[PDB]
Amino acid sequence: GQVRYRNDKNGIIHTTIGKVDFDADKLKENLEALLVALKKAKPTQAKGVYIKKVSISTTMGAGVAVD
RNA sequence: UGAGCCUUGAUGUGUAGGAUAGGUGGGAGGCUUUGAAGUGUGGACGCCAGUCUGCAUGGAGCCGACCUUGAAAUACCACC
Repeated sequence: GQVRYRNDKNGIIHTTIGKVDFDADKLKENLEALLVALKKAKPTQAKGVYIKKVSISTTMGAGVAVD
């Protein structure tokens, strides 16, 4: 559907993607969609590396990032 | 004995509140015989009210959005 969020003052944001029933392909497409979304807003004031760690977790799962 | 690093924990009050509300969103139920509340103790922290925990009984109960609260569960889960 639609999702919108505002990053934390500490430079980190958490986002709801959907129900974990979705498969890995859905997770990956949503991840890349939001990645491009935030890379559009990537401003000049943001120097150097931008995507540090997108720690995806769940109600009973650990938080891990991707490339 | 410093400087950090990774990991594990404890640490977080104007007060609108059942209250020592750190951003998060985890989504409405988790934790619990891998043992509950409720009781007799070691506590340090202590915004002297409250957090946590080993020991002994209990070992089946507390916490829900609950009732609010500008900011809600602090059921868990991770991140910071």
